[PDB]
Amino acid sequence: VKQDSLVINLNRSNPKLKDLYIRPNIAQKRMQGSLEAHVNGFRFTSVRGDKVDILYNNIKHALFQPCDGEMIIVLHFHLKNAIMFGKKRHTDVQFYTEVGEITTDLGKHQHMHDRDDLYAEQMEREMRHKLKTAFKNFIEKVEALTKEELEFEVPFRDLGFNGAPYRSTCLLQPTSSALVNATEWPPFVVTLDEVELIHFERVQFHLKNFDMVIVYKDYSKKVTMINAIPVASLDPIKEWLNSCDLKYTEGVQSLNWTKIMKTIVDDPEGFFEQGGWSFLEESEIEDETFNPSEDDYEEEEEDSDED
Amino acid sequence: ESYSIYVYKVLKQVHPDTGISSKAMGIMNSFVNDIFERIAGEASRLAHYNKRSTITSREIQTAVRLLLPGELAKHAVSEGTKAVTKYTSS
Amino acid sequence: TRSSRAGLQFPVGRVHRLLRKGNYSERVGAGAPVYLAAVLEYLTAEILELAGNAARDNKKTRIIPRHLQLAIRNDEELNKLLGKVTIAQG
Amino acid sequence: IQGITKPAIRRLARRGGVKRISGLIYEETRGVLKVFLENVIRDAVTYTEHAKRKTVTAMDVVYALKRQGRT
Amino acid sequence: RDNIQGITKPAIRRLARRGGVKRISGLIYEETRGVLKVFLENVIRDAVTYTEHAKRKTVTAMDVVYALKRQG
Amino acid sequence: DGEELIGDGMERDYRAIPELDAYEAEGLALDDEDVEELTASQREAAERAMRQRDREAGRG
Amino acid sequence: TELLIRKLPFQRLVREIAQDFKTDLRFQSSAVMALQEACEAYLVGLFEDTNLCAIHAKRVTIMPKDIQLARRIRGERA
Amino acid sequence: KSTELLIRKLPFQRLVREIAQDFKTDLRFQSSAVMALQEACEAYLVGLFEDTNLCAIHAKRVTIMPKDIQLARRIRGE
Repeated sequence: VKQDSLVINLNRSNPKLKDLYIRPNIAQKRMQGSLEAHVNGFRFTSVRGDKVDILYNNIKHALFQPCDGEMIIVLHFHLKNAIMFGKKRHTDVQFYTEVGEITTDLGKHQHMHDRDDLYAEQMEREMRHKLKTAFKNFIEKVEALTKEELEFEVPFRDLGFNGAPYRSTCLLQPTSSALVNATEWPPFVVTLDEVELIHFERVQFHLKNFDMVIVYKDYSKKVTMINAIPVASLDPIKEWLNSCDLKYTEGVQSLNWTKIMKTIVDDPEGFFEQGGWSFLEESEIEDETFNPSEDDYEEEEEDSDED
Repeated sequence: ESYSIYVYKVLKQVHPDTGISSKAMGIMNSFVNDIFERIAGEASRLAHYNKRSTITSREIQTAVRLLLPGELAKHAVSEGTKAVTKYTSS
Repeated sequence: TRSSRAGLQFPVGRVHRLLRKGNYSERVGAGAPVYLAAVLEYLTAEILELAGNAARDNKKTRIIPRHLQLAIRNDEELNKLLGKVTIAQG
Repeated sequence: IQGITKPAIRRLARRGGVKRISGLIYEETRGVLKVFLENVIRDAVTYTEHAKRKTVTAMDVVYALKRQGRT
Repeated sequence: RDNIQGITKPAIRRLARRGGVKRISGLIYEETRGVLKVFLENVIRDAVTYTEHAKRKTVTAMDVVYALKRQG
Repeated sequence: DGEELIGDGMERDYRAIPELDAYEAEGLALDDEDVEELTASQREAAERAMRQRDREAGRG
Repeated sequence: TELLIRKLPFQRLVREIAQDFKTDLRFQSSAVMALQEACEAYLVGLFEDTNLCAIHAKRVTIMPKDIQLARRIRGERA
Repeated sequence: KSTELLIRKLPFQRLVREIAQDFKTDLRFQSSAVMALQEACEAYLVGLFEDTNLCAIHAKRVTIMPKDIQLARRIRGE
């Protein structure tokens, strides 16, 4: 798919911020660089000179995830059309900056100076402050430059949930017009206004978690199955499901979605001719009701236990 | 044995128009038996913790406050205290 | 008729006799059965309230096992208390 | 003798949300089933033996289950 | 923040040195503090109940061990 | 590499077959027979000895 | 009704494993149903933990290593 | 009886006061009580760290991460 050539303005100084590791890696070695905002798109550069062109209209959702509560701050971009650079074709491209954590040194050669009480958490907090202030300035400046053509989105981390949609378990965070998790690369992105209904699978007597099915308004795309969402996130998701107000239903059986979408694609008329999405909703014979005339004859047998 | 009648009476107390199926009724008997045995085992252990040869209502209050979470513990010791102040009123 | 003196439907005397029948301790007190029947009636009334409300939101009169499951599921203080149980069908 | 139908194990996997199993899990599942069965049946048969009779009742089963924490 | 946040990092790394713990990352500190507060509240509830129903205001070690063996 | 459970083939394992979805009456107590459960002392003594030999772990 | 493991093979295995330890038993129908249901519930719980462990290791395939890890973290080894 | 130099006593007793103010104010503890508390806390933490390292090394990684912590909690039931 074609793209648009990026243009540079030397008349005035443009936005700039360095220390962004690109993801995914262009060469197999992980790589760091800098990022600049221009008239028609973002120009990402590095010490090798990788010219990453991210067109503004090519950004569907601008994602940002901060550095308080997570060791890495992420600026994620979802493109309308995937672009090829470094002989690799990518659709989601993020740039992340770290704060600094120890990863080893647990007594095999651990120095005594952890007991020196440096109080380095204050320096860590100031570094967090500097990063978040710089990122705030960058976001406001690019809001000014874009003429409000596109808008970034920051997730609801406080009322998020734990979910395992991919091969790896993670925590999913709703946003204003998307549900995204770019922390665990490969990043997971979905847009809220594109999903017709949500079906929950494996709801029963107390289980640790459940599966959940995301069914799109189109049908040539497979439904997205997010597994491993705890019971503690069951209704809170519903508290968010009524925010953008999208329909949700539950079920116990895991469904054959391959055949569902095949039956949808081959003959679309017959599916709505039978009611549509009407598969989301004897017993006395199978379960006797208590007879309200069976009683214990024995009474006043309490006896006396004295003072 | 079967404590179905008292459960039917409290059912009439809170929602009189309701009833209950016999399977759910036996499950109710099993649940009440189990929770009674748990609190009774706790009380029999406390009959040896605090060294008293007898079991007073303080021990049952302790068992309720231990086996139950925050809200239910207080909301049950309330009913316990009301009934014991009713019995102490002759 | 000490159950009328206690003020609640549960058989306080029957509770006392089944407590001393289990041979848990040497002496059994005069006030423990009253408090025990009190907390038992409170919990029975609360769970019957939950089951009746679930049956009303399900548009049925009787409460079945599924109503009890859906009632304790929408209660963190019964899931964190008696979420470790086993009942499926009969 | 290890008489558990394989589709029963498949249904168990489906109720747990499992997606891709290998051709080796069946023996492990049968072994763990036997592991749990031997202990619970030992508890139940001991309860029936101290009851001074030879009948196994559901009350024995629930008493055996009570020790672990499942009622 | 709270009145005070909790225990220090080298204490946690010594706890780790006592386990088979290898390759500690920089996030386990806060989660350890949170789970410590959760479990401490769960046990101190029972401890203070045991001391209050032992008709005294002094919390001895015996109440502590009673709570630990009740939780199991 | 492995098997599959989502897609085709799941519904075959749920097929209702009467000779397998039923029980059998071998070594089964008649419903007409009356049976009495344990007393308190019997079950307490049984479980005390059982915990003692669980620390023992004699069989094996 | 669509249910889980069929009653007859489980009851036969239970009888075999029960006659391994004691002979000449009298069973109740409710007792066998309780055994089957409790085993099924515990197995679903352990299967759920096993899927969580297999998912944690970045693998879509489940293997007995996940089973043993879940069993040991529960504390069920001896 | 070897659980000593892990935890400094001063933050320990400060945290005990912070948790005691919530439920019952103005209770008193003996020193033996505090030592028993510390011993039990370090025991549970070292056991959970052992389980966490088990899960982390199970992830084909040698590094311990909060996902291993939450997985161990959720199998344990915290």
